Amino acid sequence: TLNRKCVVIHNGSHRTVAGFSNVELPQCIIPSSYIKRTEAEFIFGTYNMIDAAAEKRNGDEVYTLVDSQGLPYNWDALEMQWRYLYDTQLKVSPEELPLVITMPATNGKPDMAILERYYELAFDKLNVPVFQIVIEPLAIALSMGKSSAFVIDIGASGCNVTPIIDGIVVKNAVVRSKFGGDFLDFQVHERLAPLIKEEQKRSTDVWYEASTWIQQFKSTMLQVSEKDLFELERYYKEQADIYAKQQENNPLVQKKNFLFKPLNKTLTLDLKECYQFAEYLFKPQLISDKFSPEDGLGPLMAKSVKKAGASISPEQVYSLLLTNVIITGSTSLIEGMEQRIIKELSIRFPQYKLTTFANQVMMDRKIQGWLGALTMANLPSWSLGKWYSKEDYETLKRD
Amino acid sequence: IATHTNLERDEQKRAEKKAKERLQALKLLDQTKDTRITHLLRQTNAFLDYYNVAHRIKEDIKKQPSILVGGTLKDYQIKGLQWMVSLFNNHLNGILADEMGLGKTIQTISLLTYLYEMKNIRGPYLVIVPLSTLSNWSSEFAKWAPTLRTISFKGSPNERKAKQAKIRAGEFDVVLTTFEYI
Amino acid sequence: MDPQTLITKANKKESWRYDWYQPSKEKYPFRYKTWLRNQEDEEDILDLKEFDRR
Amino acid sequence: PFRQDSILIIYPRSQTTLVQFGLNEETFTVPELEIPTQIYRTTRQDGSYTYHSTNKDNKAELIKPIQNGEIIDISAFTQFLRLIFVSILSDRANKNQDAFEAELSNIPLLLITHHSWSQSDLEIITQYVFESLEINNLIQLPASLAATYSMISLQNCCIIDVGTHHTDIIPIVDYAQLDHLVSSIPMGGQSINDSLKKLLPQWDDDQIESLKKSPIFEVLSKNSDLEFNTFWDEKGNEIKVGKQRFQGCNNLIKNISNRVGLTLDNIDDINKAKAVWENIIIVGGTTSISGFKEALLGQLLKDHLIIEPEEEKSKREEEAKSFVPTIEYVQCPTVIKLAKYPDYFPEWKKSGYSEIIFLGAQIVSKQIFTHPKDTFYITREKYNMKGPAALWDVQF
Ligand SMILES: Nc1ncnc2c1ncn2[C@@H]1O[C@H](COP(=O)(O)OP(=O)(O)O)[C@@H](O)[C@H]1O
Ligand code: BEF
Ligand SMILES: [Mg+2]
Repeated sequence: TLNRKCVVIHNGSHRTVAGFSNVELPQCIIPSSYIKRTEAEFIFGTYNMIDAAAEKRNGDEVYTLVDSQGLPYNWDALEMQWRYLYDTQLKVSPEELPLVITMPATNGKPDMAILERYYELAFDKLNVPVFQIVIEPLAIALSMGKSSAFVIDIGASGCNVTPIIDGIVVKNAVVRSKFGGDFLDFQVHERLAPLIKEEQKRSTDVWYEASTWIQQFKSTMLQVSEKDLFELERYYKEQADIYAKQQENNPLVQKKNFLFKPLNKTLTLDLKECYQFAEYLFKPQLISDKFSPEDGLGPLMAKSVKKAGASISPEQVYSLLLTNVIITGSTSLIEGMEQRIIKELSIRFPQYKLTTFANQVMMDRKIQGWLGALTMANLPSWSLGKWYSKEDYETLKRD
Repeated sequence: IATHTNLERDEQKRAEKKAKERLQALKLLDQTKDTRITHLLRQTNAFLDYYNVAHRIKEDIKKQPSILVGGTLKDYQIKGLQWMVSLFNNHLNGILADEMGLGKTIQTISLLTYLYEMKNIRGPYLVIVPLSTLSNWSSEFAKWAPTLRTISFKGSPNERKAKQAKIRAGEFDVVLTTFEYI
Repeated sequence: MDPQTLITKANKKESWRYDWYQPSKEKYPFRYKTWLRNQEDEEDILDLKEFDRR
Repeated sequence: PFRQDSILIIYPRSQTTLVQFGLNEETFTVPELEIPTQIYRTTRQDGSYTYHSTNKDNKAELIKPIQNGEIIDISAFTQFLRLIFVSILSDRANKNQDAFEAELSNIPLLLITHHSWSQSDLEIITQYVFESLEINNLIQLPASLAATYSMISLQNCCIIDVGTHHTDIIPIVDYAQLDHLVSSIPMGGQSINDSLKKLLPQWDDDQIESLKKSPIFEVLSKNSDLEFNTFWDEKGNEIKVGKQRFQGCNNLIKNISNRVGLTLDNIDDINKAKAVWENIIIVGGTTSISGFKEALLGQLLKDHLIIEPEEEKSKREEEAKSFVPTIEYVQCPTVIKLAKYPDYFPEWKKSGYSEIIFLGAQIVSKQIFTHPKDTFYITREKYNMKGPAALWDVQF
């Protein structure tokens, strides 16, 4: 292998992952947001922010670095974050080592403008020697031994569906849902509000709650039902009637208990109410009358495959993609999720056999994007990736 | 962990040799009675008059379990019934020393059907008998009570392939097998 | 005895430096620090016992 | 390979450095060498630096290389290792004179590291050990792992390492230190001192430090029976004290607990998490304060245990007056425990386990160095091939 050690940085819209290419896990996972506390001042890091957030001090406000595109939109802040990472976590001059960072799949447009802002940050400001940009869905797929794959990423910003054929990304078939993890935070909060008393500028408390009890609730209460929930209900009812009538147990009546710490208070949901939260990802027409069933994850996956079949047979691409389905993302770890994504895919494409792949290790999908970039950085040849040097920048600067 | 275990064994030997000399130099079996009663506490709580402390969880019922059908109720399998059930609640084993003709089959049938008529777990549970009587035990599993299935093992490997190939996923109330098939 | 010679007589051979390196395919346009192997051509003593516990 | 006479363990910390050369073979002994962690740095006109054990003619400056556990001066730190290492060679070389053919012929080194050390620092140290000290075999063992290996080798646990000015919190899952969860709070033993100064204004520092280190200072959660009690100055002066001797530990205990909670809550595999919460390991000088560990446990319970809120439970029991089943929660921890110490290291039992990290290293080094497999340390072979980078092919 090569005589080098890279810094690997992944700026997700929710989490930021950083570490060196020579070890199996990242040195740090910190929030892709910061507190601006006021003479201004910028707080980064999971415990630093949760401490400051709990202080409940006026003028403290949380801002974000990554928009819903998965792309950085506040570049002055991003530099401060990178400085923070290099200074306090990796503890190395940014000038020494090659850098590997991620971008999300796009349709192609915002690409050049981003690349430029990265030149300015990597070169003008940090003095990085050289960097590679890997495309998240692509790296994750490669890290998994796959050159062609339908990559279904369910993160905080929403679902990102990306067909990848023979190492190439099909941009026009790239699809980004708007409903994911962060959406789930909103719904858990709005729904539980009356039991916990509670029912931008108030960003600090929203954030702190999202990062504390709401995060635990998601990891322990929510489940995704295997089949359209409204149907599951009608069925379980229809069956329940017969057990009852017959003599003279509906699974949705099981209760689940969550200790809510801030008030030392038990919150009990029935299994249906637990299934209900993720149902919105699949049938978002159930919150507002302003969402079409087509904004739901099932129709969306289908849409993106069909748009893959338009290249540039279809019942071949369909077959390729569907035998290499990759399910990934923090939110994809919610119990029942893989199976519903599968059921939802299988019924839009009955003629085909689906085979899906997913990291089964809890940690590794939360940071599978970073894991992907890592396996790119450990590729044995410098010729395997585009490596931008200070040169490239100079030459772009000409007219 | 294993290294630790050996370091611990070695120390124990060392300390033991030290104490042994120290305690004997300057500068009958009722230990089984009290110690094995406290050991009965060791099985009961720690594992999960001997008429009381060993039997401490008490009960008796002279009514049969509702699953038993087509049988006459005598007095013996009652006291023996809740006697073995008394071995069950305390988490204890036992041996049946009886003469013959007292219906070990009855005590097993009414045993499982009463116990897991209450708890409803009802399986997986293993029963093993001589090949001389096998379909017999299934015959008292037929007329003397329904609703608890049986997995037998007999004949050529083919019928078995059907049986443990169907039940390979491990769903059944009871397995009725014989000696060499384990 | 001379500390340096004590070091020399115990425990009985390359050397590395941490320096700029420029990979090739000829040479890529960029640099980066790494641990390179060098070519052919590239005080006191304290008394324990004070520090022993007693 | 290898002589047990020859194994060298060094455990450097901000104030002092525990050292041992040779393992006893019968049982493990608590390290007897404790060298203050500092070196003198004379500056020689022309720019360069020289390093001595004493202020040479009052010409040298005093460098303290490790602060808050972090290496702040990597050059003085390596010079300090050499100073230790050389001293050991001289000492043994006198006493026995055939030493360079026996005890000093092949010296493997185990260096206990701190979570905060750079990769850059770890590589430089590796280079120093192979190039300057001309040693041939090196393990760099993280402090956290030493901890878990001493504690009857725990696959999942949390290390709470209470220093003087900071406390490290370090979760271990599947025998791996979880770097992204690791952290320290800027708070430690001195906090107790500080709490006490506020409670006893008319005392001074040495008086307060003496109380903290006395038999009558404990954390509560027979001495506790007396309103007042007595203890003796560093200078023999008798001092009486009231309820203050059961105070001063609280603010620290609360801070550590809040941190432990946020940390373990970010373990993603709940099945791992349950295990960690059941093997809390507390280490460091402070922890030898009578009552401290149990008090810290008590607080983790009070703050984090998942269990039915008492009022809720009291209602349900009134309701049933007209047996109450246990409410099951989906969260962890429903069980919190301190990991069980091994009771079979007699010398260690005698002296307490505040420094048990070192026993971790005695065990690892014996394992590793008295068995052929070279999987967990850097060898000359390896150094010759990859250099300091060799280090990353034997991480645990
Ligand atoms: N109450 C009863 N009424 C009629 N027959 C009984 C009764 N109890 C036991 N039996 C007879 O006992 C036999 C079962 O006894 P068995 O299980 O062989 O005892 P063991 O196993 O102790 O030899 C049955 O054939 C049955 O005819
Ligand atoms: F009922 Be006996 F076993 F013939
Ligand atoms: Mg019989």
